[PDB]
Amino acid sequence: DVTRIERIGAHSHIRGLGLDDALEPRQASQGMVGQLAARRAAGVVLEMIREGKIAGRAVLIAGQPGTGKTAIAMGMAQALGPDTPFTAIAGSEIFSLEMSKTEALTQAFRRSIGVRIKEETEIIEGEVVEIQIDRPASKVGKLTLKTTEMETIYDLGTKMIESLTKDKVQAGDVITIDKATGKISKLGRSFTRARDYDAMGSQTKFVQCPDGELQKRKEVVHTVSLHEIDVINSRTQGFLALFSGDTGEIKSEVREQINAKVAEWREEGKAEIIPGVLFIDEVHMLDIESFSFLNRALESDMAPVLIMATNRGITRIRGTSYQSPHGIPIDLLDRLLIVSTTPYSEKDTKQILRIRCEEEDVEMSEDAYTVLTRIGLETSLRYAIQLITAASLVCRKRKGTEVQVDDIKRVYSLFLDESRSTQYMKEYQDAFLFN
Amino acid sequence: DVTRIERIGAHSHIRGLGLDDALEPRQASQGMVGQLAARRAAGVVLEMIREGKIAGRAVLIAGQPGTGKTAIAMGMAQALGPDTPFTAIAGSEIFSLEMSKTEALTQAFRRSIGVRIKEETEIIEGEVVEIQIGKLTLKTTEMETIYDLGTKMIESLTKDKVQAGDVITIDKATGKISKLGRSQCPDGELQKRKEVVHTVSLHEIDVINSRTQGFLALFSGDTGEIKSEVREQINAKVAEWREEGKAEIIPGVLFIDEVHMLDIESFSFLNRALESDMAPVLIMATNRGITRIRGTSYQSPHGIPIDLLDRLLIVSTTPYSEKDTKQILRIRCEEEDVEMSEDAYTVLTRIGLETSLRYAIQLITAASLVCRKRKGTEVQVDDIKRVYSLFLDESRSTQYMKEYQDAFLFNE
Amino acid sequence: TQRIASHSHVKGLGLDESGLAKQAASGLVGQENAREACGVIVELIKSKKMAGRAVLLAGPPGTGKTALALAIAQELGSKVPFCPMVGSEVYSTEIKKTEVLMENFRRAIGLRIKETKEVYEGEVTELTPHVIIGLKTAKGTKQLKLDPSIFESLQKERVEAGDVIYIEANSGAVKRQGRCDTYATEFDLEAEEYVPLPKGDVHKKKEIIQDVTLHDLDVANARPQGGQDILSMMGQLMKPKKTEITDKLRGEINKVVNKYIDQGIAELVPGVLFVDEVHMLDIECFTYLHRALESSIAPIVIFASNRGNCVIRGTEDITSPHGIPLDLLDRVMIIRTMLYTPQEMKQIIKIRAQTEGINISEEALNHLGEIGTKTTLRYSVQLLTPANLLAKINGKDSIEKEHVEEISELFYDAKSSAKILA
Amino acid sequence: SGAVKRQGRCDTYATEFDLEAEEYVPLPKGDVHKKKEIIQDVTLHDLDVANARPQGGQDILSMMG
Amino acid sequence: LLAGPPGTGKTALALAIAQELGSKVPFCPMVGSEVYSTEIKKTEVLMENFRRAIGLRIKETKEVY
Amino acid sequence: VRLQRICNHPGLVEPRHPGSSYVAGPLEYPSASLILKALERDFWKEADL
Ligand SMILES: Nc1ncnc2c1ncn2[C@@H]1O[C@H](COP(=O)(O)OP(=O)(O)O)[C@@H](O)[C@H]1O
Ligand SMILES: Nc1ncnc2c1ncn2[C@@H]1O[C@H](COP(=O)(O)OP(=O)(O)O)[C@@H](O)[C@H]1O
Ligand SMILES: Nc1ncnc2c1ncn2[C@@H]1O[C@H](COP(=O)(O)OP(=O)(O)O)[C@@H](O)[C@H]1O
Ligand SMILES: Nc1ncnc2c1ncn2[C@@H]1O[C@H](COP(=O)(O)OP(=O)(O)O)[C@@H](O)[C@H]1O
Ligand SMILES: [Mg+2]
Ligand SMILES: [Mg+2]
Ligand SMILES: [Mg+2]
Ligand SMILES: [Mg+2]
Repeated sequence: DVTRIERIGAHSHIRGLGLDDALEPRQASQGMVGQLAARRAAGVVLEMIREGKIAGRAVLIAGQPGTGKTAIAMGMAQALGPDTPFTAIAGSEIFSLEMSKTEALTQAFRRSIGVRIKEETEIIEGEVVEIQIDRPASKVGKLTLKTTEMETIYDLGTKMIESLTKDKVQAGDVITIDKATGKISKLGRSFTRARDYDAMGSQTKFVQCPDGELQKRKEVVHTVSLHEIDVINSRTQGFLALFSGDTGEIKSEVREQINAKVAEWREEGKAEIIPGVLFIDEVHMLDIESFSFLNRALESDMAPVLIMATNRGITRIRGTSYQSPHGIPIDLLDRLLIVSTTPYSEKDTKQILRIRCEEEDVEMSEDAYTVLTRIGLETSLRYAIQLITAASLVCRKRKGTEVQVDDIKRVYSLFLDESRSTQYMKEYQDAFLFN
Repeated sequence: DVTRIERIGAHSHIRGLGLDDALEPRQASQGMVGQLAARRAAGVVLEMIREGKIAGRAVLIAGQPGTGKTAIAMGMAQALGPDTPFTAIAGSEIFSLEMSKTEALTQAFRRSIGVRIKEETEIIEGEVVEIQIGKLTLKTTEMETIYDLGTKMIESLTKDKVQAGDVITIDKATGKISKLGRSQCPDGELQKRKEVVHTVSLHEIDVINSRTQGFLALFSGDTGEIKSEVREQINAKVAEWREEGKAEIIPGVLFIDEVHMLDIESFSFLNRALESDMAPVLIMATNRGITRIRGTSYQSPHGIPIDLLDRLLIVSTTPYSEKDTKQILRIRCEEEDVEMSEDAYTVLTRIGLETSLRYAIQLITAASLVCRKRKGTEVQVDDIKRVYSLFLDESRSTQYMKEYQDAFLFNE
Repeated sequence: TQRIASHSHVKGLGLDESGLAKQAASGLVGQENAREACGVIVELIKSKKMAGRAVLLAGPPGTGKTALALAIAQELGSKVPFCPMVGSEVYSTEIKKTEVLMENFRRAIGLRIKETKEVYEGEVTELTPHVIIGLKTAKGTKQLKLDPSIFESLQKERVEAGDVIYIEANSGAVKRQGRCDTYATEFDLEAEEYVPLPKGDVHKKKEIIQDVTLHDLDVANARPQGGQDILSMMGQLMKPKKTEITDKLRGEINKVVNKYIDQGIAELVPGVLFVDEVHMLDIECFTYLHRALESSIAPIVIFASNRGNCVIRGTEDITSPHGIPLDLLDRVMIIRTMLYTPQEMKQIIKIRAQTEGINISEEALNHLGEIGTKTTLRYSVQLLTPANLLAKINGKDSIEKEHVEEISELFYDAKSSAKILA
Repeated sequence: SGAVKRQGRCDTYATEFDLEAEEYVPLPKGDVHKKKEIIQDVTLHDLDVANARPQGGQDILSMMG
Repeated sequence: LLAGPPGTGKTALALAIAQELGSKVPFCPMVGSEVYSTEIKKTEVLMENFRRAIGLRIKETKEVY
Repeated sequence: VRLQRICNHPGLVEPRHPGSSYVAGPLEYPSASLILKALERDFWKEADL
């Protein structure tokens, strides 16, 4: 209904890899159509990621354009969930003016490794039933909290009094006090302020009374990536650079110190490593220096699972004059497994068009489905996908309910594909610049 | 005294040029062997440097790899007095991301010219007897004196707690008090006049006066393109010091090893830089024959344009003979405390002539290690053969790379 | 269990007492000549006599160059510095290539400094404004006079009477860690954290050994963080950035370290710099390395290269046997790594399976070896964990031949993909 | 300009204390009021860089500059 | 433009002109490779050197007490 | 007794010391007084610019 930040994108129909318990892909599940071998391989790679025991495993998704490489990557991301980090970058993102390409690749790798910290905290949680603060003009005070099970009266220190005054704690507030540091958080009110007070123009909903003991031993889980730790420890004001991205080349000594203390935190009970995935789409934009760094970088124990995609065949490696498969050096190709995607058939294309129509909420006739499948096979899958939306708009303009063949023919005539546009460009080539 | 910071490097055995007072080179002296003509020329250049009258003299050492050009330069550095500056940089070091190439060459030039300043100061060092706040009583093992304290001196003694029995030294002109312990009491005079002599390079002056706390840029780098006005004003002030007698100029040496890495812009800058009266003596080394100048398509006799080659005198280094190679091996063995049999010396000399001198020098240490493993005392032929089997030279490595060319990457 | 990396099985070189390589020991298989040469190199590093000696591991990809380098690192131990680096890391955006090389050279020189740490700890009693503060412990109470900088540090910590503070007078750092446990019962609820009184003396001197590189001293003196003064504090606000450390600073650090070694309060431990992809450096870096390796301070440097006769980066048409110009090949000893025979491949695959916790049958192992005879050793190894996952899914606790076949059908190698593309 | 510079203590007071951290400068020789016509050569670039960035300012931003 | 083979006195002639002008007349020497500053554009380096070659003799009577 | 100490708490035998930085003294850098007197021109040669 309401227009959210996230709208219907090119992969909004992808919900996962669509596999069973035996990692045997279904024909049409979780938005996936076809690509049985590629999806089975993606499932095996996802299991390898979730086991987390093996570091620096690289998988390259290679196939023709429009065969579903980014779709498979997004399916892996969806089936991985938010708990496990999944950093997706374009290969052109590493070329930065703020840092070297190798620093960018390090930050991308370290962003794909979560550190799940655990700590125990003493938490007081209850309804303020009475608060008294007396000050000269040291401060003294008395606070009583209730939690249905008990009612305890507390004698307040000066620092707790200052915190309570700053938070403006009033009776009828459901508050939380962290005994480790005195931070005071208000969960909500339990009943209205006095009606006799003017202004105070609010009738907010009242949260239910806490239950159990007032003070509990609560375990809390905080997850940070290695890159966040690095940036925080890089300088006194490092945390500001986590958002602005003004991170220079972080000293390698700091990174070694962090790797060592993280190893200690995992030998102790303080933290757990959550190794994730770095997905470098269009990896052929990387140059020889970046591939050469990736060679050594995957040999680190803190390296994540690297997924790559490219449609280039035997092409020239950027920054060199040598041609290699996928635009990747043979030294890195040796360090990875290649997964190949196959071109779709009529049935797979029709099912993809159906799923895209369902996600775009476009009702379309079966004859329209047939003509659009023929167009997609002739021209491209993405072109037919975009004609879905254009034909929906043209049908709604005419006050129609179902996209018919006339709408598809209309939008086909209105919007050209690469081939017809190229033919018309050649027919008028003298009008274009530099022939 | 074990495992000092300075260890045995490639040019550790070189302690000088090994020349007589007539600059006649001895066959083996101060670690040097052969290169008689080039060592004589290096000695003439060294005398030029020591005189320091002529500015902007450039010398190029040219020869095949391994013919002792860097060795000659290191010998000239060692023979040259430590007071006189000797800046040694590689040609690739001028490609800075913090300054232009011409700025880096300017700073290197100015680092090679030293300003020697002598000044007297009065130093008070003694044992404190009584302090009243003001009056101060100091004594030595031979004399005792009481001083009347000033307001600033009272403040200085109050900030740094000084009590009876402490041994302290005070700078009379500045009041700088530092406590060195409590009581051996100093023996001689309480108040002494000391001359102190500092040699400060022109670059240190420039950077120190570039900005507030500019001396920090002499250590961390961070020196931008220093303004030309500051450099001109400093050059004039230094000339004024030389005229007034407050300072003396100590011209030094800038050594640019493998200068062929410089580009045409750097060479063009060097063409005019050597024409100033504060230009030092420039020494360069290069193994390149007729080859392309970086940044241009033009080939030049040493990768250096003929404009600069016309401003410099060229010193050629010959190949070594069998005797010189054997003597160099002996001196390296003495430097590394390695004992070898005579047959081992012959085999290593043959290897050095056949493959390379540096390969033989490395095999010295390899054979010493292999001998130490087998509980030996002197390196034998068997150890030289073992290390020759374990370690390859460029020729043999290339031949094996050709044998398995199909397995290597981008082989052509 | 710790995560398994590509070189996790490598525990050393597996040399006998006479320095000869055993056929299969310490995770390494074959490469006897290269292991023996790396043995002599390890002995050279342990001797601490020679500075700047360089060695080049040259051989086809997958032939153990990085594994040999890490075996050297293991044989040396954690005491000896080992700085792994890649040639492509020298292309910094902040500092010049030669500064990166020099900083890596200085990182590989270690220094164990015994430093006397004097610590004042206790519960604060008085904070009279130089300041005469008092500290109280389980033993007794002392009155101390401190510099106003320490007082400003106390104010930064907001120390109040009754708090437990830790003062390292050497570095002028004060850490307020809590209020004394005696006061812990005064209020039913307070925002502060209580800690027990210290059990030792107020003023304690402890002797500690600190391991730092020369590079640590260089960077500390270049960008000082210990000034605790107005101008230095204003400088610390500035964005941190690598700086081109001058030779003057490094010489001063050299003199200081020589004085430390002479006093006996420090020991210098030369280590190793390992540059994996040396062919990624350009001619400027090689020219700098000429001078750098000839220095009396330089560490032992190990190089790896898998290039044939290829073009040197930064030149036009100059080709060299490994991508390294002939002038630098003259300064290094070269160790050759040879291709693995199928039996060595089978042994390496078995070792990798045993390191990954994977059980494999003899027939499956033979099929994986055959796969490794084609393709590459790395590919054959990389099929182990997918195949074990499929085994677990199929309810088997060991890889069988069918799982290997299925994984080889799911995942293609570089040669197969090239054939498909061509 | 009204600028005042304290160029040390008069040398007549050099014996007021035996140990003071002060710089004694001799009493000026000429008259109290001194006139001198002078010339200075500057370049336009010097004026450009003088006006490029504030100097001598007591404000905190000028001190940071 | 002083043109001719190397070592024909082009720089010597420029310095002879500088000597004939005198110290009062500004004479800014620069080499073509000095325009490649890493801090400012080449046109800025050239403009700076243009401004350096223009002098301004400023005449004043200093009065000091 | 040593084993009983270890069984009670490892800090009885090997306590966790607080890790701290090495602190070096400043690199004192000598120079001549004249070096700072550079760029100081006589006031009889400076105009009211
Ligand atoms: N198997 C599939 N199931 C569902 N949608 C797919 C499938 N393959 C491709 N698509 C969709 O078709 C379009 C093809 O683009 P993409 O998957 O990025 O191809 P590639 O990454 O190979 O160029 C995308 O909108 C994608 O979501
Ligand atoms: N005349 C000589 N006397 C003693 N040692 C020499 C002599 N010439 C060269 N060497 C040594 O041989 C090695 C190679 O010489 P070097 O000067 O490095 O050659 P390059 O000119 O290529 O730099 C160095 O260890 C050097 O000290
Ligand atoms: N001799 C060996 N014994 C055991 N494992 C090896 C051996 N050589 C290489 N490996 C392993 O096989 C893989 C290949 O890496 P490696 O050969 O070291 O790469 P490169 O030598 O090309 O840098 C790594 O997992 C490495 O640990
Ligand atoms: N006309 C001349 N009279 C006297 N000496 C000269 C003359 N021309 C050149 N020289 C000397 O020869 C050197 C080379 O001349 P130079 O001016 O450098 O020529 P260019 O600048 O054209 O290369 C000068 O440094 C100077 O010492
Ligand atoms: Mg895609
Ligand atoms: Mg040399
Ligand atoms: Mg490698
Ligand atoms: Mg000229």
